[PDB]
Amino acid sequence: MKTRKLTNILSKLIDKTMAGTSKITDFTPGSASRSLLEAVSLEIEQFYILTKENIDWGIQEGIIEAFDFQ
Amino acid sequence: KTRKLTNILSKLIDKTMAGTSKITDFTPGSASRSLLEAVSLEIEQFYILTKENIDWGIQEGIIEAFDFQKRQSKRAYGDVTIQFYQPLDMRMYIPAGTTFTSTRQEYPQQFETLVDYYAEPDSTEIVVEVYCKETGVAG
Amino acid sequence: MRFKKHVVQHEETMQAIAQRYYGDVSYWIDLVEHNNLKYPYLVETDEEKMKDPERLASTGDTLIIPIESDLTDVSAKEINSRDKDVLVELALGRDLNITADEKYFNEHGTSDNILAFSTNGNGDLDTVKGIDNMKQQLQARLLTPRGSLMLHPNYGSDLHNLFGLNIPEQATLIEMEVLRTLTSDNRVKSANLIDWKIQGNVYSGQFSVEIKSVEESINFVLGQDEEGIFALFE
Amino acid sequence: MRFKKHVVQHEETMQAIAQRYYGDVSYWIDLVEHNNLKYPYLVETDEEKMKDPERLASTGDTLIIPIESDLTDVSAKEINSRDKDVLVELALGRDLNITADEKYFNEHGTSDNILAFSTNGNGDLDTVKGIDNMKQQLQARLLTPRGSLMLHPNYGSDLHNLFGLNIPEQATLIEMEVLRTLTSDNRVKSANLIDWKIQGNVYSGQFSVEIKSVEESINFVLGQDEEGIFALFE
Amino acid sequence: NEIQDFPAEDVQVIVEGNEARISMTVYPIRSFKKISVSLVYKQQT
Amino acid sequence: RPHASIEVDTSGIGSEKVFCLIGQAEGGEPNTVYELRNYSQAKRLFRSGELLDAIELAWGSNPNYTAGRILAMRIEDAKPASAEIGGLKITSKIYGNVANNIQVGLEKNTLSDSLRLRVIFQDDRFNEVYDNIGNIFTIKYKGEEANATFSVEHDEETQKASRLVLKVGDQEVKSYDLTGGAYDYTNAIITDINQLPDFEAKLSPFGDKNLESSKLDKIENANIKDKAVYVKAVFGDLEKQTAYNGIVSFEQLKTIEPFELTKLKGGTNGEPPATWADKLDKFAHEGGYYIVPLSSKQSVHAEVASFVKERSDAGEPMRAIVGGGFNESKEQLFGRQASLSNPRVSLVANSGTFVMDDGRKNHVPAYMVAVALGGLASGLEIGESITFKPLRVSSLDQIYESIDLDELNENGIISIEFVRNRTNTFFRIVDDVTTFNDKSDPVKAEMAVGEANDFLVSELKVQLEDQFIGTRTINTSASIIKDFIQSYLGRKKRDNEIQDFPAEDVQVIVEGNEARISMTVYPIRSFKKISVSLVYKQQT
Amino acid sequence: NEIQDFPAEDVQVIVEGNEARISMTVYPIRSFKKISVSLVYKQQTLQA
Amino acid sequence: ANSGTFVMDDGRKNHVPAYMVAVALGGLASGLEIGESITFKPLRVSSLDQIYESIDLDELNENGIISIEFVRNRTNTFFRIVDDVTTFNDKSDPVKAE
Amino acid sequence: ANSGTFVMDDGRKNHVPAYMVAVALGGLASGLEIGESITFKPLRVSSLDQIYESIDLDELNENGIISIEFVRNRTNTFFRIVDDVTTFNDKSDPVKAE
Repeated sequence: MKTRKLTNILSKLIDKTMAGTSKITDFTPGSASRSLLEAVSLEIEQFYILTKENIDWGIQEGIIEAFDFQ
Repeated sequence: KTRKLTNILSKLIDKTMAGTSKITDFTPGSASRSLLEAVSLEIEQFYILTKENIDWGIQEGIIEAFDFQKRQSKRAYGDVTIQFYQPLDMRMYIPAGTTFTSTRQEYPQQFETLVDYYAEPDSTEIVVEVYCKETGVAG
Repeated sequence: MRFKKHVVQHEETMQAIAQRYYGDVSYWIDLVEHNNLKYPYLVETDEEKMKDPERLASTGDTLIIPIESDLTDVSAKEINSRDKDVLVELALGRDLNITADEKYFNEHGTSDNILAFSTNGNGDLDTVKGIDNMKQQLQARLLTPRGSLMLHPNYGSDLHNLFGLNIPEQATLIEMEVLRTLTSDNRVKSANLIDWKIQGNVYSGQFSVEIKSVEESINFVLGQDEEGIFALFE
Repeated sequence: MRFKKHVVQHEETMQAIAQRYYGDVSYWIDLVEHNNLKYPYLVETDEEKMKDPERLASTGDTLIIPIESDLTDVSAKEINSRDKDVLVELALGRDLNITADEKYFNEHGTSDNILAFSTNGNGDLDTVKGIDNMKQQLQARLLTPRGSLMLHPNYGSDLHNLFGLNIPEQATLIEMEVLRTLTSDNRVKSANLIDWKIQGNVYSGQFSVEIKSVEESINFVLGQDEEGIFALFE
Repeated sequence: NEIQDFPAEDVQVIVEGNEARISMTVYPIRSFKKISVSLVYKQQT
Repeated sequence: RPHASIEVDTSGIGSEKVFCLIGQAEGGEPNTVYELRNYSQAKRLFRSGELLDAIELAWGSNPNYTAGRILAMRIEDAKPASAEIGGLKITSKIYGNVANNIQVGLEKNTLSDSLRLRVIFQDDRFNEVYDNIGNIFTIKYKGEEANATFSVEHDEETQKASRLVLKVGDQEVKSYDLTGGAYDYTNAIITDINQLPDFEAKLSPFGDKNLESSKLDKIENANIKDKAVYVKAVFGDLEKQTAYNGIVSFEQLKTIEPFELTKLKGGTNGEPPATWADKLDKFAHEGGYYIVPLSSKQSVHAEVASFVKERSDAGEPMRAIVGGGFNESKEQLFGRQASLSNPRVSLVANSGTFVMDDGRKNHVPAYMVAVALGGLASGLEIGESITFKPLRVSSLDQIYESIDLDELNENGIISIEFVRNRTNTFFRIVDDVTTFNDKSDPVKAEMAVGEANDFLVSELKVQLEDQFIGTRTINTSASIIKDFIQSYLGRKKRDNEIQDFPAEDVQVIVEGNEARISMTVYPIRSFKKISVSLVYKQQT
Repeated sequence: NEIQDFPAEDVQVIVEGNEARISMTVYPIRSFKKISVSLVYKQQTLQA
Repeated sequence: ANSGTFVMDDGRKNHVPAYMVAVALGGLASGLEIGESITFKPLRVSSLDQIYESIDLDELNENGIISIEFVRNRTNTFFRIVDDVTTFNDKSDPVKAE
Repeated sequence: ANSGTFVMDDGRKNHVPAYMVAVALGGLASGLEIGESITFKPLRVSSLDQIYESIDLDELNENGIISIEFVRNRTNTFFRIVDDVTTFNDKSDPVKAE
């Protein structure tokens, strides 16, 4: 986990979308494309955050398990 | 601890509605709902992948640093030699799954190849790798 | 919560407003108390209102009538035609246009990779609304094989297997499957056969679909005001 | 116990399999747990499976779906025509051919020492199956006098005593006795007269026998799977 | 279902010595290769 | 191949009687018709002015019969603001003096070694920065030779990048002639440069610009081994910077330079035209029926009257409603009615006040009321009358008496009478009379009656042209023509658009090309007197 | 609908030697390129 | 035209040429009733050496060539037979063509 | 008479002379049944170089020259053919004039 943030993910998605087609050029607030990509990137951000938290929890759990230090 | 498919889909739909009111159909068979469902399935699969990785790390991460290997169950595998009466008169093909066996009651274990093999015309004997169908020391 | 708001009309009185809304002139004192009005409640013009802008209201000023109003139980006859159009548009939902290029997926109905998204010409994703939306959804359901869509076993149709012999029996099977697929949509109040014929290879048929009426869609959308979702999870 | 076994199809997913069998994609994790699969569950080809043959499955590998399957309650429409032939053959039983040389015991129907075993031409005993078996058994019952067979008083027929006068009465007696003898067989769903005539000495008649249908025999044999006998003690 | 249909009256037979002259008409079997479906939308006010 | 097919029909779900407006506006292009459905669309298009207030009024004239698909136009011959700096040409989208306050200004960033643009327009709360102008890719070197340099130069005949060369010491590793080949874009160039054993042309971290290969700027003799040198192409990259977001367009006549945050100039609203004939022509074939000019000028009124007569002569019937002045005496109204004396023109006498949704108690002249009346008429069904309909006007500059109203109606002038304590509004429309004062003639005098006739004739003409013209002439054609006409006339009856029609009178005759038809109709009317007599009786 | 109409009676056939003579009449197909329609308004009175 | 792979009952993932597929198509045709078509019938082929596009299939059928098109998530198999065309390319003649 | 631009499905704007428009009329007429006419039929053209007026169309038609008009009165505009008149001049002969 590299701890990405929402703005970079959305910017990358919008940049690739523009690069694949010159027809789509309306990414203003309230647009359908921007909302969809925003939701996807938000979910990716939450996945990354929870993965970091779960890895921290896993490190504590493996320390407890390896030595049987209850 | 982790989100799930229904929760991810619901949050995606809520965020989409909040971003814009231009879309309001979220019924089954809708392109937009299908796309969000696919993204949700991928995220759930990544969540399961992270769960597997952390469950492995909990019981193997620390001890592995001290040069201690946990013995995994494996299928017995090895090389076998196949000899021909003469150099091959055409390209022979041995498909994956081709079974090898032994003519004894002591070893009823069955071995099979897991990959395709080709013997060139010029060859006269070719070696292939076979894998025991059963995990354990029986192979 | 919602309340009615009244614009002061020319030479109106509080008693008339009370009679008009509460059905009795006795509530005029309550109307004064709630709006915090001084004795000349409805002045002739804004010059008088300058004397006490806080406690007086002139013509064209908006009063508040604290009666619990609700958008349901409203006579559809009052609703404007544009308002009815917008209401049925909301009822039948807005979705991204995928059934563009009708000719292409009409030439290859049974195959996959047949339809795709499109742009509206203004650099935004294309969208189909109201009747266009219903057309898109009905076409997509009919075209989708049943059980192929993930997370939705029953969505689709069995027409891909009904490429049988040229007899009335297969015609009836096709008709029954089409009626099942159309009835599967909640918005389709009913569907029924119109006419069919067989020309050897080619089968031809036509159907009639009655979507929910304007009244029902209006009632549904105005009921949805209580929740504020204004969205479709059918 | 029996379970369904699924062959991995091209570019299949576990979610699709779960939807297909369990009717819901949620069981995919149970399917993984039961089959003991690592994260790339369905690899593209065997080169990836070489990396971890134990924990990965490629295309053409067989998965196990622990759903209690049962061969009864299966739609006969799926069953292949050869499978139906074999099932009715099992239902109607296999027996050693004794009614060979039809002419000889047709020339001496009432006497004993009329039929005998025969060889199949491959140095093994001859065998009659399905319809041939039913023919053999019905001929043998009709030809056997009632009460002559040991351990079976009621097996046989009374035709040896019905060599009476040339009137309709004896014709009716013969017909009734023949219908009784045919009804005595459990496999014969019904029998009925078609036509008869009298030519002085010689009587002639013909009957119609409806054996149990393919559906009933299929249901009987697939039910017998639960016991595993696959044999007939009627 | 091995044919579509046949008119029974068209079947003729003529017998003369050795020959037997026969004639008949049949509508032959086919399996569908295009299936078309049109829809009509209607509403009530 | 074999395949399934699917068709859908929608013709059964459903004239529209479109409404038009021409007037002054603070935004939008000149001499350009637009179709409007929402108020946010008109606010984006028309920034302000009377025209936007008229659109609002029209969509809020009546509670129950607001119009739709309003067609609007700007009469101001405005121009957009522009400016010049260095080799650049700056031009704004907005027409008028509003574009003058758009602020534009180029800067440089020392950390990125890249130009920067910042455009601010405080009226719309616009503030954006386009950092990293140019800086398309970085050239980097991983070898250990004496030196490593590159060079890109223009072709002066076309200002295109002639070559793109990588060198180790003095000789070349590989040169990409960008004027030829398939390396039209920078990404084709970088994808092959990165494959070299000891060279890299990494696209810049500041997004994937992906600019044309020929538009690269002129840079030669720069150390790759010491620096990650930037090839920039500032002008071609400004297309990527202003691809989608930006009020102001840019062009290059030369070299670009930074400059101060300077406001635009040259933005002009322009004087209004004296004659609207050239403006009016644009509505020749737009399909509109009711048009109202936003002007009190009698010359405009005569121009519109001529325009609607010409369009009615061309098979496109139109009608106009006019007004002007504040508190115009009855003499002026009679003079205006005598000057026009047109059936297809209606005069409005009263002027008053309207409560906008924004809260403005807008006191307006009489043509704004004529806009409102037009919007209400267009909202009504074909052949329904605007008689006694509510108007929702807040107040009026006069309250005419029962004699004054009778004089105005006898002179063919529309008027509004104060009325107390009615359920909807305190005002109603007395009559739908036209300027033509021949009350004996019901078609010319009454707006409703002639609108019914005109829509009936237009719809019959359009359907007969669409259906049968160009088709085949067979035996069933005549019967089919009669059945289609009968169905049409029964549809019209069902919609209450006519009173009744005798079916047997419909005749059809077909001979070669011609198709001679004849029919009878009882036309629609709306009541204008209602009488009720009572009789009293008793029992002893 | 390639032709409009034809009277079957006119189909007459003369056969003589190697020559066959046939007469017929056919009404050619035609396409509409003009429509003239007249409309007349009339009063009506309704009672009860 | 297409050649691919079949999962034998013995477990062999036999990659075979195209005439083995023609054997399979013949066995399926012979299995069908008299005058029933092999159009859109499932084949149960594991995989194929090519995945022809909607234009390539239209070219092959217009040239009187049988072809198999990949198809996703159908109840029986992931493949079906597009058409029962013969080498004789006179599509107007239904006896010779079909 | 008319020449205009045809927007190819490939995305090229084919601004073409009038004989390509004649090719389009011929391809339209070849699909139409015997006895029919291209009169009032759509042409599926994006734009035309000239928008002929009523006087111009009437003059072209009387001179026996085919022209196309742009219908803007409808809610959705399209181009339609006005007639299928031949270059032969005497209208008294309907067979040769059509």
